[PDB]
Amino acid sequence: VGLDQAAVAKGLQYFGTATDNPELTDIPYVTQLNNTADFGQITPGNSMKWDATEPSQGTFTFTKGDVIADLAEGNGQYLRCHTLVWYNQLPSWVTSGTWTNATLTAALKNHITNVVSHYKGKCLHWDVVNEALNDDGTYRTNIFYTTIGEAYIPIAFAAAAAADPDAKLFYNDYNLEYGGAKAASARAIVQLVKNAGAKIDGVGLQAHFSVGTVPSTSSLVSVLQSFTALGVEVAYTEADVRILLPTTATTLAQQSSDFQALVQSCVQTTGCVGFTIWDWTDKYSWVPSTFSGYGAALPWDENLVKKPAYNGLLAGMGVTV
Ligand SMILES: *[C@@H]1O[C@H](CO)[C@@H](O)[C@H](O)[C@H]1NC(C)=O
Ligand SMILES: *[C@@H]1O[C@H](CO)[C@@H](O)[C@H](O)[C@H]1NC(C)=O
Ligand SMILES: [K+]
Ligand SMILES: [K+]
Repeated sequence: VGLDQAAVAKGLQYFGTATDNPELTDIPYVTQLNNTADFGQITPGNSMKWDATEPSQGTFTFTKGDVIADLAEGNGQYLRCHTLVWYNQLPSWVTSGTWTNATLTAALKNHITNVVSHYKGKCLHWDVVNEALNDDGTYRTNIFYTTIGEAYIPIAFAAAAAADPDAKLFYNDYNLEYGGAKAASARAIVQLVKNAGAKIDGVGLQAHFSVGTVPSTSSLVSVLQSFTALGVEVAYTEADVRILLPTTATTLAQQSSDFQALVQSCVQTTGCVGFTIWDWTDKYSWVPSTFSGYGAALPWDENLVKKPAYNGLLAGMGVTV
């Protein structure tokens, strides 16, 4: 039994993975990325972001995004399209522009209409707005927030809904799994979009963790239910469990338990629709280039060989290992 087979047997829509264009020349890697027993869903890690899709104002480039979309379509995998609005990976014409509310609003809507229209009908989900919150649940400053104010959030959701009524529109963020101030502010963003009369269908919980900081399965279920209570779906969108190198048998076992708890929380929760890992092999993980001294965060090692966490994920989906 593979991870996606295990997931669908427990009522999830998918088990899936992010990938990135540079990795697709690695044939042993793509062979496993194309293994639909394990991966029912793909996220483009970078090539649908604003710097990749609109590198100058009004000029759209989809070649690299379409490689990932076409690979998912070729495999019959779902696509999570990622991400329209975010402080990071913006081109300089957005960050350095001389904007007014009106002109940046128009440029925002035009970006979203062009990208969402291009992929219309291809995207199970869109991450429409990514990481709009500071750690304390205030709004993260970015040029949209300083120019348009918090209205940029419902504006973005309304523009995506108009261009592709069939895509489920997500708000995506990290550290919501702890509850507290940041999760409360994520629920406030859901209510802001509903108050504005705009569509929002989901909250994405990225599930970037350091090993040993994942709470109990029941704690996670409670937090997921705090979002499904609002009438949105949830999903774990970018899961990884980073270890301060070097690894030991103890931290590999804790990593397995941590992944196991995360996927079982999704299995238990009505309205948690799926689970995505942020790539699948340590060879291509973002973690070392982001979290200094950390690594080995994923269920396959840098030689594409299963780690204990692969069986932890299966155990969290009720499979006898
Ligand atoms: C992976 O699947 C895609 C989509 O069907 C296909 O284009 C590609 O050739 C496959 N690659 C390998 C190594 O199987
Ligand atoms: C920008 O315009 C929208 C639409 O009127 C409005 O909701 C929002 O509050 C404005 N923001 C600022 C900072 O003026
Ligand atoms: K579920
Ligand atoms: K990568």
